[PDB]
Amino acid sequence: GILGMLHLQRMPTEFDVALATVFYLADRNVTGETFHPSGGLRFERTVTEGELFGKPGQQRLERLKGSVVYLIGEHLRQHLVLLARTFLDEIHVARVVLLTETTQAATDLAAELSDYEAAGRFVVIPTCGDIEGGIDRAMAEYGRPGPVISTPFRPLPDRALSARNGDWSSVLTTAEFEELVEQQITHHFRVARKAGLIEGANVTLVTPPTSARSTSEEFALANFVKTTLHALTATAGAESERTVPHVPVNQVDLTRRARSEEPRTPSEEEEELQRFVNAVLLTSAP
Amino acid sequence: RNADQLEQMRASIVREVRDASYPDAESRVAIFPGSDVSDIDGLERLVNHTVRVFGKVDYLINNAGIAGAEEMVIDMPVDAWRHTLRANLISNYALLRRLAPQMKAAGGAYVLNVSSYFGGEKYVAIPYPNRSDYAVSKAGQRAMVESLARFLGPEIQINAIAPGPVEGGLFMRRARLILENKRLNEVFAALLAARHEGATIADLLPDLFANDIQSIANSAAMPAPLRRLATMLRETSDAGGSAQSYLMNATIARKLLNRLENGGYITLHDRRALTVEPPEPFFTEAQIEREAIKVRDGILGMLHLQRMPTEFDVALATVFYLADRNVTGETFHPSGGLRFERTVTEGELFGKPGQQRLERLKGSVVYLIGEHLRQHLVLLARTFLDEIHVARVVLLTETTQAATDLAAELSDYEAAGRFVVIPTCGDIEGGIDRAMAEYGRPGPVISTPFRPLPDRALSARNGDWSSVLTTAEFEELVEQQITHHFRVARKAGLIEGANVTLVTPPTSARSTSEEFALANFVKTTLHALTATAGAESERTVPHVPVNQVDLTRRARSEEPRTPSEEEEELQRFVNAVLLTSAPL
Amino acid sequence: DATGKVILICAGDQVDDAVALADTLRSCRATVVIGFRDPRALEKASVLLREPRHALAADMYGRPTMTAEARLVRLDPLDPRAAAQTLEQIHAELGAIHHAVVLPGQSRHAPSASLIEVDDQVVERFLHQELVGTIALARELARFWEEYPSGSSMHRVLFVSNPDDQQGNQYSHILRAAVEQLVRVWRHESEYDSVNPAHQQEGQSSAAVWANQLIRYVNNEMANLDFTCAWVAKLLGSDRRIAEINLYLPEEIVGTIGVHNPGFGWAESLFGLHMGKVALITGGSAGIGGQIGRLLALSGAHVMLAA
Repeated sequence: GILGMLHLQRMPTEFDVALATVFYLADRNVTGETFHPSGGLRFERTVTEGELFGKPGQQRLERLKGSVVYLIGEHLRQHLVLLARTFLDEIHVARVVLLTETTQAATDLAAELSDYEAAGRFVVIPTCGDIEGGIDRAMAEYGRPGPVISTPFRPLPDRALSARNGDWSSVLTTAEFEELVEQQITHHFRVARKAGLIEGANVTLVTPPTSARSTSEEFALANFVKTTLHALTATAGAESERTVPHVPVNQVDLTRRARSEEPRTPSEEEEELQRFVNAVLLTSAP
Repeated sequence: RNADQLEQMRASIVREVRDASYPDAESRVAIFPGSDVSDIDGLERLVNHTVRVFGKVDYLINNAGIAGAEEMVIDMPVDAWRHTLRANLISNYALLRRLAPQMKAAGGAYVLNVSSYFGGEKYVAIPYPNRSDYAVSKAGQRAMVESLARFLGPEIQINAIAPGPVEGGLFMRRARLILENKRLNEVFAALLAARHEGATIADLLPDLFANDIQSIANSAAMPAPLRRLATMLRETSDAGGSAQSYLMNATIARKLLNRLENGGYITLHDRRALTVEPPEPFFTEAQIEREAIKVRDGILGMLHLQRMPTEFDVALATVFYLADRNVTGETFHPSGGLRFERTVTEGELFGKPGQQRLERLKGSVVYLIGEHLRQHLVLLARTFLDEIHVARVVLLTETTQAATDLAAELSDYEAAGRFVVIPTCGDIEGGIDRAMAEYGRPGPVISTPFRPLPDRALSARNGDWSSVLTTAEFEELVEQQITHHFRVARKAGLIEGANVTLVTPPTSARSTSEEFALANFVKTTLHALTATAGAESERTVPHVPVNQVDLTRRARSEEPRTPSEEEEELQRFVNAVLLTSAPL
Repeated sequence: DATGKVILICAGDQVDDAVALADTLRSCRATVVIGFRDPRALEKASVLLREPRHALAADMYGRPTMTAEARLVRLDPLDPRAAAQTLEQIHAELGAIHHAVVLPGQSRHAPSASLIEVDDQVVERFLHQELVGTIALARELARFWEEYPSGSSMHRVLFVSNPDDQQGNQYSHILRAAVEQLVRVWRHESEYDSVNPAHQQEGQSSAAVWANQLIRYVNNEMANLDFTCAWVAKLLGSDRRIAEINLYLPEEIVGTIGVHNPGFGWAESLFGLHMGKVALITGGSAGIGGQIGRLLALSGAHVMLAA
């Protein structure tokens, strides 16, 4: 299987890669780039970056009527409340499940979504960091996960709001980076693994923070989270087709790599939100 | 190309290598005076001389370079574009093909295609305005590598090099050029705005070229936009230059008139020279210096290390890279790291015609070409007329026989002039001029190629070099699959409301592996061309958005499975075309 | 560099030393012609060279080269009219020959390390086949060079001496004294005769000769048969004109300058790159990181291996 993807049909040894790395170490004119000491492989790429224009397909729209959809998250309050409104009005979903990791946000979301209290579709539960237990209870309540909606409970830490400084006192430290990795990368893996365990629980990972170059030490932060979720979905996607259970893993990101991207327009981001609601209603399940 | 410079550098290099303690007999180096690279037939003499003095060829460095005429796409003449492409792209394959049969028996072969980082990078076509040819011909130099590494085989290696801004001219010529283009821009915008509301250039041209802004402002017998432009020039512009009193120059006059001629704004027999010659100080040096500082700072702000590399560093990195025996078909970056505003290929971005959007271009004129994919064209015509109810459709055809075949194929949309056909005989200019004269002025032009792929083999070992794709075929492929797109886009660039949409052939069904490399070549080269053109068409007063669309690698992925199931691609083609043809 | 050059090794019964010299010269991508003085030694040399150890040429970086294999001829210095015939035969086979490494006749010139106990039984063989033999070979080569003038660099004739096993090398001393002068007087005569129009008109223009010696009987170590190969291959394949006749190895190799070169030119190129810098490596005990640490320490930096 290997050595059949090599153009020269010759496997390099450790000496060649070590020599190339040592010779590259003395460039003194490059930074922020990936080197390739010895590689001519043919795997190409089954996954590449794409975009979306909108206009959801009508054929793949009514097939989700009378189904069950699982969504998590609390930080994007308006996004979720509208999501529920769209899922109940146009999607006409039979059951909507919402996961919350604290009680104050649970009460706030209940107050926000009391418009559907008479229907009783929306369900809010005070979960905690044990996200595995929470989803297990969510599925034990009724049904099984379907169009799993991935959403970080809290936005990226960026607690110190600095990737570098001049005094080295108010910069993102090791503890905050560990928290960021545990909440923005490991959390997605935990949710997806559970989603994969339930066959048909197609999980769609999303990168809510649309950080822009205008936000210093935040744009590239958005860039890294995107790239890491890309890596996660890439490998996971390979294991889902050959294995009996069918759980397509999709990653949708809104923090476009367009430098400032959208400008600071007050009350003129509803179009970007509508683009998001379109992106989430697409993909996932038909 | 020159002799004295080559002699001096050979003297220096031979002195350096003599100090390097080699058994030198002045045989390690050689010269070839007048080895111009823009002529193809003269390369064989160079190859024969090389294999006579030395014996063979092992390292081939394709470093011939041509900056180009250095103007915008919408300004270039075809001859300059052809010269740039021939002296920059085709000259690589010419030598490569002439040396490959002997190269195979060597085993230590290496081909280096020195490119420019501003040409592009894999999966991202970075822009580089005002140097379109220098981007197309530098993207091609790595598209060839990526498409040929697999087939060249184990004995031969092939890579590329992409150095960005390298320096230890001050952009004075560049400053003068950007100022002049700015001039062509506001003048062209003025006339456009004037002709936009009940005016014609016919009566506007005689007093226009008088280069008397005072007279223009005082007379007031002319449309407002040029008067406001003259007033703005009177206020803002510097007072220490002829521009303060005169408007045109010996260059921005003929070029601008030509722009209008090419765009169809001004008919023939309406061209004259300048009655008044503005004095020597047309532009105050201070402006040149300020533009030079601005350009420099804008260029230097993209570096991460806040400094520029020198030729020595990139040469050293390339020379150390040449010793790698395990890398093929990859682009190296000898000294890089920069901030760019680039674009990334979507790879079949999802999208459909959204309701309440359509019928915008209803009762309008649409533009298409092609003779290779007849069923595709007829399908487009049917989908354009059944739903949109287009007022006029123009489909130019390379040959008259295909025109008659198309007429018989449709045979039902006639008697109204909607289904109008016309021969081309390889002259796009004649057909487009007839279209601009008798037919309307369609916006969404489509660069559908007239002829199919070369459909031949390019991989073989020593002793079998007859059926291989030779330099003649390669030149034909470049002319019909790259230069054709440039010609169509540039000639349709100078149109108000144009929606140029480049389309590369979706190859065919049951395709071999050899012809799955020319496709990638076309992909990359057209990507660079459309990126540069779209970047240029944003600043340019008129904005003609160019959008490239290809249907290759779309569920095919070199996997042969095509029993019926044509309706998928039939619907995908119209979905994509209608989606990219309708902005907003 | 010896790509377009042909090196003929004037060997003798010394199969091991001559074959080692042939390997170290073929490592410089050059064809060789190994001529053996005494009979009954050609077949042993052929059997030894058949093995892939000496039948494959690899350059100083460790990369194999497809250089021409080692030819084998029979030469009889003491016997004229046959050595000249073989010289003209190898001329017709290949062309002119310019590099001639001249080794002595026998390994040990006598079984006993003495000079006065003998009664003219083996010293006659010595003085007749290893001094005269050398003189005959020198003229055999001089005639090939002058009878057939060839415009090129100066002619190179090394005169490697025998190694030491025990009781020193009294005979090596004798040959050395005879050689230094032969090289000295010759070099002079040759350079003087390269400008005279009288001898220049004979055929085409000829070239001068520059010869040396590479005494080894003073160093008794394990790398003296690899140091000697380095010095023979450096005075032939390069443009370095020694102004002194006799060259001598150091009484201690690692003692003065210990360098080990198993074809490791990469580590020589990676010298002093990252000098005076401290590096911290993670898992640098086995694998890619270990090799990076190895090459960085060889570069000059400071490393801190942790696993």
